[PDB]
Amino acid sequence: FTLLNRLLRLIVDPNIADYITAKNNVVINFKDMSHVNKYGLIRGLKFA
Amino acid sequence: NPFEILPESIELFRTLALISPDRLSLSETAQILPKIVDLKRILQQQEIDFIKLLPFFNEIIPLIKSNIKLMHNFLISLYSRRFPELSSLIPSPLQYSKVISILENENESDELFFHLENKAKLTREQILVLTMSMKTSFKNKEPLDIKTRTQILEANSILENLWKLQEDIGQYIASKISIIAPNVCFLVGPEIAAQLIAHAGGVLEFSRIPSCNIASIGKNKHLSHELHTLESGVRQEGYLFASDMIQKFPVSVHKQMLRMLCAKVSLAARVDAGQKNGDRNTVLAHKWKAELSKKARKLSEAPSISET
Amino acid sequence: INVWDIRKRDEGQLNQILAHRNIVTQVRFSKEDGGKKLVSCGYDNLINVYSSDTWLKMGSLAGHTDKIISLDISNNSHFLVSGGWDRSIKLWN
Amino acid sequence: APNPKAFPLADAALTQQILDVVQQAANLRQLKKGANEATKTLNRGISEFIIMAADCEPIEILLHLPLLCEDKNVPYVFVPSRVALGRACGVSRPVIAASITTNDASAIKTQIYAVKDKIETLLI
Amino acid sequence: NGPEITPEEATTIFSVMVEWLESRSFSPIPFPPLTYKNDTKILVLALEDLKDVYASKVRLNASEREELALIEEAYDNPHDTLNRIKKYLLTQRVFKP
Amino acid sequence: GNLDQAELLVTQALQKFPSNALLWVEQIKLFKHGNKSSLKKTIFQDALRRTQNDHRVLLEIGVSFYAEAQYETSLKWLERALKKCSRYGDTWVWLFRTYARLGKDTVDLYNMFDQCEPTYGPEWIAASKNVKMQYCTPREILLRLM
Amino acid sequence: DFFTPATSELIFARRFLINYSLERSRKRLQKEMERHQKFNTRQELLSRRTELQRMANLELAGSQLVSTKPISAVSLSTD
Repeated sequence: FTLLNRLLRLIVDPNIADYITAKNNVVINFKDMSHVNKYGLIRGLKFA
Repeated sequence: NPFEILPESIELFRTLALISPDRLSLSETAQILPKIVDLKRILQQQEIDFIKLLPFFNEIIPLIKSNIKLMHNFLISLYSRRFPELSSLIPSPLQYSKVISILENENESDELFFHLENKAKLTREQILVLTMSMKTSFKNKEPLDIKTRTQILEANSILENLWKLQEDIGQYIASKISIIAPNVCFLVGPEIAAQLIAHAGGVLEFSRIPSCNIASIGKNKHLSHELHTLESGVRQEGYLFASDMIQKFPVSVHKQMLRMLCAKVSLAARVDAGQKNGDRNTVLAHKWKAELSKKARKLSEAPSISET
Repeated sequence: INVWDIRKRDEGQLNQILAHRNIVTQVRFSKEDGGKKLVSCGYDNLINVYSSDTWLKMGSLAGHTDKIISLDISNNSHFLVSGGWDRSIKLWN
Repeated sequence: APNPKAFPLADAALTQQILDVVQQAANLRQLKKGANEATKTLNRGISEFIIMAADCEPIEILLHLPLLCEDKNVPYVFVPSRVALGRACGVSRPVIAASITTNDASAIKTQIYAVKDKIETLLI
Repeated sequence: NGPEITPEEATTIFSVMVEWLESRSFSPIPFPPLTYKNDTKILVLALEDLKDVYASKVRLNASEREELALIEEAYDNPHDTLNRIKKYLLTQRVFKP
Repeated sequence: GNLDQAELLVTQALQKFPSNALLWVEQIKLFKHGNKSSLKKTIFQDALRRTQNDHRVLLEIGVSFYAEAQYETSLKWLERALKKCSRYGDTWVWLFRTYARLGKDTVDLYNMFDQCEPTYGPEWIAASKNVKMQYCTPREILLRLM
Repeated sequence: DFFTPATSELIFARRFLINYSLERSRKRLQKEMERHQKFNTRQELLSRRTELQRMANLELAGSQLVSTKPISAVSLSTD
């Protein structure tokens, strides 16, 4: 997300980029178990 | 001579703290570092007449905060347009000043290792984004003036020495918090209590701070490029979040223990502010610590299974 | 201000005075003059003066932006020194 | 008596009026409950006046405020019962300190100045 | 153990991308303006892409009805929706699971 | 120099006169000194709520951020002050100071200035009262103010 | 209880108070004796109106800030 985020700061207004990485960092939930995705892209996102 | 040196020193912090940044006043500025060393020697080995000295720190240390912040704003005012992303990427004035001295050291791999060793507070990712800014922004052209280089070197010196003074006060208060705020000491810890009282200045002032704002004390500046969300979901982080009182319990309860903990810390510091220095009782923070233990164990224990 | 003459026990004990809008904080006498002049302060912003016989308002003394919690008279009665929630001592000459 | 320390402390009638203003400003959203939000109103300086609780224990946690009230030159009183105070603030859980804040458009402003005036009468 | 990427590798690859964008002279994409020309049509494209799934099933469940409700409210109030969108892009860094 | 009685007088003067802007000006100066600097942006927000975005208050915001060295923010607030009231001159002064530090082109600002012809403000009125600047062009007035 | 305590240390002092207030009562009332003996309406009323006119003509002289909280006690020393 750090490298990806800077590479996005190249393309777009850093507000949009920080929104992108901020959306790629969330709490992923399945049945009765929860974690956060710090590392790796979340594909289900639209801008993914 | 402490009572002779100190009031004039505080007066100086008022003078330059009143002086707006981007207006250098370098000759008047360099007169602080002799008083910085003076307060360092007055603080370090004296260990005498603390009770008179405590209100004096409660006075000077906010001026120290506004002063180092002023040196930061003036220093970025100097580096403006050469490498502008450096404040956004580097939150702290200490990391800022040191890392800058490193970018101006000029004396590759020894640089990547060198700012990691000299700065020492820089996390891997922070080094990464900093290196990104080095490529996309940092001009790697010689500075506009060698006199400007000497000026920014001086600002690095006064900011570094001033921060060393603040940390020295943090260690001295860190020594005396046992008699200063016993309730907060017993409730959290000597180091973290010393960091809270250190950032908030006077214990009276830290009692004047609501319990909602205490959690964010000490938090590294929120940066949009840095990741935030944690499995505990706590957005405050900060000093108290690093305490054992929180970190001993599981990942789900850190948030509630943070809110309740900050509340009980505010109340405890208020009791310590209300009590005289001579007669103090830790019983209140004791039963409050028991209450927080009960809260953490109840929130940790899940509900019993229902009949299907 | 209830001014009680205790020299006369069964007649004319009290001479009541209307002092200040809000309550009365401190009352003093002219001292070396042998009394005969009283000065009163209260939470009204005025400090007012009285005589030991008429017991009437001779004049209202301004100068306090806020409540007047304390007052004291010079022994020679020339100058007045007071304090209040204005957090500043004040004089009268 | 509800502690030797806490001062000033109003009577039943003035307590009734003050609590009436508590409920009224609570309906006008001009009130801030709790010690922390009371402290915030004092630091901001928008607080008309501070109400606190006598029967609360320990008393010190409400005794940090009077110093701040005397610093900002804002009046304060002690209602006897925190249960009645919070009950007037519209919370079942008893509240210790409440704060009536400032609004220039408030319709109860005159009521707040009258009650506040009687409070300043009590302060001494 | 921290990020796998070393500052040397990141230096090289980031220098490659920057050198590419400079060689191509690529103007960066600005944040969507308060008034954008094709804005409403872009919102239309997004909403239709979201309704692509729901045009089929005759029986909607609760969550699907919430999503379709949001989308219909987006057609009904584009100005309120677009302003709701720009607000999130500028502000929220913390999101729901 | 002692700001305690200043804070008291500000609080009382707001109790009597919450609507007046100059009181919030002087308070914004008090919190601009930064003896506390804990409640600051919320004091700007309160000043904008009470004074309803007055040009004086906005100017004081831009001067506080000017003392925070941020000429983007301070420049924004000064521009907002221009949009509220042009004829107020201290806005123009703190402008040309901010553009002087940041380095933007001031020509259009001189054009809007000659179109503006501002006379208002304590610093500007002081310039008219210095008796050396009594009769002179507003341009050289600004030059002597900077 | 009514009149319960003995107060031994008091009696030794209280008799000093009956002697003290006794003699200063006689002396003070004697000064009053000379005064009411020798006054008259003319310089009595003229001096009275003069002093009252002075107090009515007083005005704020100066002020000195002191403490962070209000000044509760103000007392002038002897002389």
